[PDB]
Amino acid sequence: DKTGADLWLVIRTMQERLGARPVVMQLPIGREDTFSGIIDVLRMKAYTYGNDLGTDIREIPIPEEYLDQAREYHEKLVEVAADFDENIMLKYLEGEEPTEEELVAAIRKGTIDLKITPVFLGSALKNKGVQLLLDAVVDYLPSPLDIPPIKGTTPEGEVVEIHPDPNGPLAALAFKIMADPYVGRLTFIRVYSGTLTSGSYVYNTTKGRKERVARLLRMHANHREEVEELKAGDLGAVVGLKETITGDTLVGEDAPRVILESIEVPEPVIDVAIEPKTKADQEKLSQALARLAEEDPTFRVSTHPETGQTIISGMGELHLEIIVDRLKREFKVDANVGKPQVAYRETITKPVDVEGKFIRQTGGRGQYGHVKIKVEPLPRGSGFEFVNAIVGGVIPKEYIPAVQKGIEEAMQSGPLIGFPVVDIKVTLYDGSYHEVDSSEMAFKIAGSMAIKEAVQKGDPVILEPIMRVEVTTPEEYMGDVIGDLNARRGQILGMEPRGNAQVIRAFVPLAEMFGYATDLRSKTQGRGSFVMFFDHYQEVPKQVQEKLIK
Amino acid sequence: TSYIGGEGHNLQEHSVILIRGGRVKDLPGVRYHTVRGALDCSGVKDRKQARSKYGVKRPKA
Amino acid sequence: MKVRASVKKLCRNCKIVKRDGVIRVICSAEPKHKQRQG
Amino acid sequence: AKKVQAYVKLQVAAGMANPSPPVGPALGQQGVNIMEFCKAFNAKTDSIEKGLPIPVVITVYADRSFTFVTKTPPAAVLLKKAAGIKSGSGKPNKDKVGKISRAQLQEIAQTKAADMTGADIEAMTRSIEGTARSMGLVVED
RNA sequence: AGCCAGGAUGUUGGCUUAGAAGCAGCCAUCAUUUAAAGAAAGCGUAAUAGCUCACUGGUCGAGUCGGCCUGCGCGGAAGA
Repeated sequence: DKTGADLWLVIRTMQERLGARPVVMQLPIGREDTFSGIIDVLRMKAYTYGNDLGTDIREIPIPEEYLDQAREYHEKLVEVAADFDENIMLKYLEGEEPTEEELVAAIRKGTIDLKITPVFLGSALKNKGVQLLLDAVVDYLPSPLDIPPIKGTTPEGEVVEIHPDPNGPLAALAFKIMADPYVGRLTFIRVYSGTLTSGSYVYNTTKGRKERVARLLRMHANHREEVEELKAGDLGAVVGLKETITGDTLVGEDAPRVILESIEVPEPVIDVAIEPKTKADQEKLSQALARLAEEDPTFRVSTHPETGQTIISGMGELHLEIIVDRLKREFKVDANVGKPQVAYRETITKPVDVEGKFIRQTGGRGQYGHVKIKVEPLPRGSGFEFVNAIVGGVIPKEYIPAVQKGIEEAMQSGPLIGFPVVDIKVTLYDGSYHEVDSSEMAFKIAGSMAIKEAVQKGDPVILEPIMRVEVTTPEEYMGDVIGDLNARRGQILGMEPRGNAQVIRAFVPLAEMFGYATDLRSKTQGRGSFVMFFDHYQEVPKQVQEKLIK
Repeated sequence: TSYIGGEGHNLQEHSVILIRGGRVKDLPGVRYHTVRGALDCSGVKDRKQARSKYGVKRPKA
Repeated sequence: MKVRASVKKLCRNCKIVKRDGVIRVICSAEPKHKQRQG
Repeated sequence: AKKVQAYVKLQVAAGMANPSPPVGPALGQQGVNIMEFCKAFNAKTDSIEKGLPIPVVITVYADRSFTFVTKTPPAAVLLKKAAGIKSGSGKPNKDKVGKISRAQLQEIAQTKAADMTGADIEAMTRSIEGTARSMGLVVED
């Protein structure tokens, strides 16, 4: 009924976009503002609507004109239904009309196979096409029986169908917990086998727990119908149970302690930096997820393994956003929300060679250690390599371990900002010692000095993290998709087509890669998706060198 | 403050633990132990003897 | 448009007119190429 | 010889016969199949050979599959397995890089019974001599 | 100058090419058939691109193009 409301236009898309085999099941009388009645081809009957309050309806025959338009669509329908019932096929060509009962059987036996999609219509606000869509329900919508059995696994290990027989083992899945003020914890469940019973005992294999279901309950659109049992294929809520969180498999209290499938894998796409202000809030936050992570396992919490700050795994802007209201409100926590940091690395360009001296001779524990090394940069992604390059043994055998633990060590705080100075090869080619003064330790320092300076001297370079990304996009949007990525300090790598879509691979800096979801979904109106992996570290464009001196 | 007993623990900033009474006469001002295998605390990888302390499940034999 | 002491044909589709008494650039293909006060 | 309506060219060889990595999804995403491609494809590809880069027609209207009458390979596809380098350029004019000849790719240019301008097979002879010199080679012609 | 036309062949061009098939990038700037068509002019696709160009035919039918020397003018030009 709303302007631009063109039925066809949809179908001109439902096969143009996704591309299925929909079937015109109705033709509206009065396109848009002139929304009166409607017509069902299959049953060639016409109904009408005199109002929008949903009262003055009626099945009034076709209004003069129109009529003709029908037929053909009621023929194609039957012609369509033909690809299912040979009976509704011959009778077609012979000149007989399929029975209103065998005709339905075709459509129905056809949808259920995911081959066709019966299209109907009507202003839901004006109460139109609803009572007819409802018939559309039963008439073509599958029954808990017409559907393919759930697989589960025995305690031993082997797949197996779960039969919808309300007399086999009891097998039910859970899917939604809710706190009721009147009856408390509610656990809506979909039964598959056996039959749950009011005032019994169940068993959740998932968390090996004996739950005691006390009361069964069915939600009626306006009251609490308290029933006595849910037989396989039926849905409702149980009252009792405490350890039963989402996706839980409940069997009889003796049945094969089996576990259904359920395995869904919707990981994240967008994260944020959450620093809980003074250590005070850092707690309110712990509890925050300690209950929020059960009330929605559609996220992930992680403490950045390199810098305190914790990440908040989401599945789209809004997602994390509205958590930020509850986690900050219904938890009164008030922290910070900026963006993650980047795991940088230090290293050098030119190879150097400096002295590592220590000696402290005043009178006793002399402390005498000294060494010379050969520092040389290695390919971005080389690692750590030292060199026991001591001839006869100017540097005793027993002290090398320690002169390494010293070099290895020092490499912790970079010469520039203080990050893991990596990607280099070290060569100990000299250094002397003292008979009495030297110490395992005295050397660990001297060597931790030779290094603490070769990097300062060999011109340091602030390396950074590069990612591997693959945006799946219809080459429709592609054009800009690649652009945007270029203007992101990134350099493209290719696009080997996929399905109707096309994939793009390339590298990027984690800094200039934040909140990419809501940027990709921008250049693609939604038809865009990406992945991401690590690869290597690489120099910052110098302009970003003095930038980081923070 | 609290000891984290055992060899190797996966604990960090923000980790909620449970802790019991038990000083560590060696470190000063450590009058408590972290209860391995409690809330966020982990049982110790690979342990075999004395598992119940150190929070480690009887390995599926 | 840009208004400025040195107006020039930018692309090959700029034309330079004068109207009233004022040198302007028109350009069929480039709104940005519009110019005044030449 | 008519007008627009159905043709792509984006392969890796007659070797790989319908892959999804360096191509794949849009190997057929409008009226062509990610699957059809050892059918009308290998209607002769493995009868004769799988080991030279070659695309082919699509000829699309509204008749289930396609009528892409298939055919020839490029002319630096035979600068790897018939003349020279398996990649090529390097530093292309920083010197002579590589080097071919006249014999080198006569009967190698000479086969195509489907493509080339002119019965003069001295003219469409040196017609391919610079697909090898789009890389910067030497002329032992 | 309009207008009616053509705008190609190796070559989807080899290529540190994830995908390039002229395009920030690759190098050179050579090379086939024609009336003539640039391994390159463009706003610019997920790529095949669709659509105009530099360059060529027809039409029309006598003028047309823009450097130099000089005169007078024009914009550049807002204050209590």
